Amino acid sequence: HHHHHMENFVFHNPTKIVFGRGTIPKIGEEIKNAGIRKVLFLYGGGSIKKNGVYDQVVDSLKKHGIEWVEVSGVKPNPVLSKVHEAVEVAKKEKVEAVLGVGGGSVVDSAKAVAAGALYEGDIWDAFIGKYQIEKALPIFDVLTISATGTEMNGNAVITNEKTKEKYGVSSKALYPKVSIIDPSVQFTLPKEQTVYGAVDAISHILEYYFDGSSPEISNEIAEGTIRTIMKMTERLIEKPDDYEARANLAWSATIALNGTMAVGRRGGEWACHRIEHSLSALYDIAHGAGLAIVFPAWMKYVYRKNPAQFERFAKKIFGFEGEGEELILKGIEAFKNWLKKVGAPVSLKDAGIPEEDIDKIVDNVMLLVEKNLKPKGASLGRIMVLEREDVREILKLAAK
Amino acid sequence: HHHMENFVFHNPTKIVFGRGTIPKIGEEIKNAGIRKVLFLYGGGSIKKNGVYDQVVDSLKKHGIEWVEVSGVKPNPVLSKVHEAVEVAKKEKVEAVLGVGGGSVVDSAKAVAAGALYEGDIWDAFIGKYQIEKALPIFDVLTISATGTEMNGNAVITNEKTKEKYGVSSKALYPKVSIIDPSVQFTLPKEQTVYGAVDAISHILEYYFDGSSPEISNEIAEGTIRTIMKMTERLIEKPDDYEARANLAWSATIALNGTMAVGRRGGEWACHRIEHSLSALYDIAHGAGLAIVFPAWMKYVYRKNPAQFERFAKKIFGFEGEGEELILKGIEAFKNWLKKVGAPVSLKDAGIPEEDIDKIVDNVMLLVEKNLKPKGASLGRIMVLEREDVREILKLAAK
Ligand SMILES: NC(=O)c1ccc[n+]([C@@H]2O[C@H](COP(=O)([O-])OP(=O)(O)OC[C@H]3O[C@@H](n4cnc5c(N)ncnc54)[C@H](OP(=O)(O)O)[C@@H]3O)[C@@H](O)[C@H]2O)c1
Ligand SMILES: NC(=O)c1ccc[n+]([C@@H]2O[C@H](COP(=O)([O-])OP(=O)(O)OC[C@H]3O[C@@H](n4cnc5c(N)ncnc54)[C@H](OP(=O)(O)O)[C@@H]3O)[C@@H](O)[C@H]2O)c1
Ligand SMILES: [Fe+3]
Ligand SMILES: [Fe+3]
Repeated sequence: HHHHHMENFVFHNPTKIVFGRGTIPKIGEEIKNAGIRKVLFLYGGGSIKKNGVYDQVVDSLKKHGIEWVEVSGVKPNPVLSKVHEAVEVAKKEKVEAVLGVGGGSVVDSAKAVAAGALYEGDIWDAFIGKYQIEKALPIFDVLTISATGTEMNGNAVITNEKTKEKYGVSSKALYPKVSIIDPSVQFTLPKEQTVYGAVDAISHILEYYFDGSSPEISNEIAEGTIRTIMKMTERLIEKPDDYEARANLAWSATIALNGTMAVGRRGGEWACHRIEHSLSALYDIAHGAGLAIVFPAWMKYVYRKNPAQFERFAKKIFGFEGEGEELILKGIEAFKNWLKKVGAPVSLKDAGIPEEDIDKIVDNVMLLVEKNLKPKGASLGRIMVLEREDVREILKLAAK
Repeated sequence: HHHMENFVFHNPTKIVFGRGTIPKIGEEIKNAGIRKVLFLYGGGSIKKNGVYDQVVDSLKKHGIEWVEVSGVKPNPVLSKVHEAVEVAKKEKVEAVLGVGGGSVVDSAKAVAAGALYEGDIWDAFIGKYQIEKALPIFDVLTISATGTEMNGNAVITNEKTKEKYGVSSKALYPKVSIIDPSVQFTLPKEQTVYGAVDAISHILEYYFDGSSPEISNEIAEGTIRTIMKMTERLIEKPDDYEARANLAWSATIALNGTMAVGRRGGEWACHRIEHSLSALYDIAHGAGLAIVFPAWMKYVYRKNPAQFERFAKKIFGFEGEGEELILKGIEAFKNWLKKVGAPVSLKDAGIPEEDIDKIVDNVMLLVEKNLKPKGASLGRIMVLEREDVREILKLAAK
């Protein structure tokens, strides 16, 4: 048998990363050197003004002769109305690029605005298979929360509040030109956000790790990165201004979804993520919080379809020795327990979502499959494609 | 400590990897807007193993016109680069397509630069010209070792001066590199092994540079352990595709920037000493590293003891502490290299101990002519003087 095949792949990631303390003043230099004179400066709720990130950025833009217009108020699960608002500004002000300053919600919004600025229609079309994004304005970002790896990929997730649809799109045109990551600006993050961001980065790795593939080099890199994220999370809970922890976690989040973990694999599973979108769409919970609930339940539901990799998970992430269903369940339980330790919800009840809502959540998941996945030939899950009834059982596993 | 150093990461090269991918070469060239290329290659292995025919068929299919220059040598020489630069210019090629190993891809990089330079491209290797622009470079890689397929480096030997020098430039990053690991099945065992030693050595030049960030250590250690496992498999079964594929990607990430993140720029003493061995005796790059690296480790470990402890625990699974552990790990590394057939002394390579002073002279020249113009020095956790280089070579002699 041949369960460790390294799949054919194409790898291409042109994004420039500028990383470390004191790097944010380079943002104006990067934009100037990229030949850009006028940007839309997009941001969230003004944590960036409060922590001095805004003044570092503005001082750099002013120093390097960059003109800008601001749009603020991007929300943590970003919404389409705000993208619409910003697209109108970008078009009316003739901006040459979009500069997102904030967390994943801002950088995803920046991508969606960069695409929409070059599209005649409603950019929501791209999230429901009615428009393939081939071109976008250049995107620059100053990242202030490490979680999603959006700073170094072509993905964006937006919620249409009108329809309660939280959907993703992926395009080469949405890779940032330059992303600046100063991990020290993360010292002020709430503990819960730090942890949710770690859970997200781990989950991105696991979506690939569990896709049925098992190349040796990819397993090694995945495992090393998971172990690093876990260690750093624990440090950050105790000491939120531990720079090396922030820095290690930041880069691990970046590589989790920059193409690194995809190499040699089968494209990833993505069932947990797509299920979680419906929780965030319906309840506005943190992405990472939803994943802490769904992932362990999914793992318990599916492991017989990929047992050797669940055994390797137990051995390589947690150091257990053994074989079979016992070892598999030991590893899944340790994962659930670690999530609980660091304070993440591991049930719907932990998050205040009642059991009697399950069927409503399942309806939302199924709509996502029809409207977001089917148009691009995607399906829910890979090692096991999940039908309505499978989604219901997983949520019932995660209910209490 | 375990500080994660500030860094800039940028690697725009596209990789197309796997079985049956070489037919994409003409498509990639076409899609890049290019019609006429210089097809550069080595000593003829590609004509005996089907690669030449795959490339030519793809170029024909996609309307790509080409001129050829062959004869690139395993330690590539400046005279052949000169020949190819003249053909490039005379024939108005729009890109350079290197099909072969690292010697060929490095030569393609040098030719792509020299094609746009009025002078002798050797200037770039001695600090007299800054390569800011070069023709587009494409490559079909047939041996995994150097990672040249996904970086901006090139090393060329000026035969007239016995100087084997490196250059790095953003302009030398390939546009597209195609890696079909299955074409490596025909490699002699020695070349497979020298390739693996070079990949491991790239990782270690970063691993031992004084820095020790957790994420960078983990990625390095997992990559080295994989290379070692796959090398052993390939010595027994050269047509083990998964072993070739895993080794291929490991060698790519070893020097594409992945190992540099959060570190201090790398040590590079072993590489730069080795270049003198290859300049003077024409030995394989990786063979020389097998000789120099263990000696260098034995010489310098007191300057970075904690990382040498970690090397022993993480690569070999040894337990304990301090110098006993450090020495166990270094000896295990040397013995592994010996096990897989690499030379681990100058004697193993047919190099006389009496020649150490002539080798040292060449190393010192490299320092004056290649390193100092670019503000670089021989070593980092210990800068190496003439005497230190001599002591390292003595430790490597037998
Ligand atoms: N594109 C992708 O690769 C991808 C993949 C998976 C998930 N996602 C998406 O990304 C979004 C999640 O983004 P995220 O996890 O990065 O977090 P986020 O939603 O952007 O931010 C969460 C919270 O953190 C705060 N914050 C950010 N930086 C801070 C700082 N340094 N100090 C103190 N507070 C700070 C924000 O407040 P302020 O507004 O005041 O700054 C906000 O309330 C979700 O919509 C998810 O679906 C994208
Ligand atoms: N740029 C960088 O990142 C960097 C870094 C370190 C070292 N280097 C340099 O790279 C060079 C070494 O390159 P390399 O290790 O890749 O080896 P190479 O010198 O390009 O090739 C070594 C031998 O392998 C043969 N060969 C290649 N592919 C084959 C195949 N698939 N089947 C059978 N034989 C095959 C060649 O024969 P044919 O000629 O007949 O094809 C040649 O004799 C040195 O000059 C070294 O200094 C570069
Ligand atoms: Fe996510
Ligand atoms: Fe090398």
